[PDB]
Amino acid sequence: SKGEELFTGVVPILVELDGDVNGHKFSVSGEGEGDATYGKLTLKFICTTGKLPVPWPTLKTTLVQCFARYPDHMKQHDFFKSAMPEGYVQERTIFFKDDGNYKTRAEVKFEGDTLVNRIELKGIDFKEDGNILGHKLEYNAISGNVNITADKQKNGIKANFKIRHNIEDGSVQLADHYQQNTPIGDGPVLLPDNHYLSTQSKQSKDPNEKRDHMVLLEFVTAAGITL
Repeated sequence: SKGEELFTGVVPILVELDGDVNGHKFSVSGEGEGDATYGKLTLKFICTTGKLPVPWPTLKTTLVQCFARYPDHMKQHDFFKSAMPEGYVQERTIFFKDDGNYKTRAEVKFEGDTLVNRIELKGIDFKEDGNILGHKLEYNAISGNVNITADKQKNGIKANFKIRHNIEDGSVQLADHYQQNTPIGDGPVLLPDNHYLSTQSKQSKDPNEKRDHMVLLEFVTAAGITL
């Protein structure tokens, strides 16, 4: 709400992720820009440790919902920006049906003029030749609706949603997401009415980038409440 003032132009973004999936340890950095007025994210991500051991599409939801476009008429429901600049902690559990799970903790906050997403990710219980560790995705455009509810006792939000990844054998891999966000600071925040974020992206490669990487263009828009 005064936090929303921090987002009125184009903001630089830095992402840092440390991962361990089934003992396969990796790091990912990301840099780019967000333009919340348009719900627009443009980022490039690099694996800084070598080859990425999981598919990039399974990291996309982990790798800054403060850049959503909230319609004017829904501005009282933007928790994410209201927590800024001190920020929020985002935690998720991602269950890959018939396979392992990711558990994540991200701190999302300003460091000067840069919005930082600092993430820890732990994967356990994966099959070594399942769809994730065996890189069997027909990694495809990922879109869908993030269903948000208020969580009063934690002064934050919860959210849930499903991602369906298409697999080379014609099957789909379900990834069921459960999310909680809690402010880092003590200021009041906006506790929203039930709504969703409509999210879509497109993934590409930088033809000159030798390191394992993902370029991402994403649009995020709050919806569900009419007027």
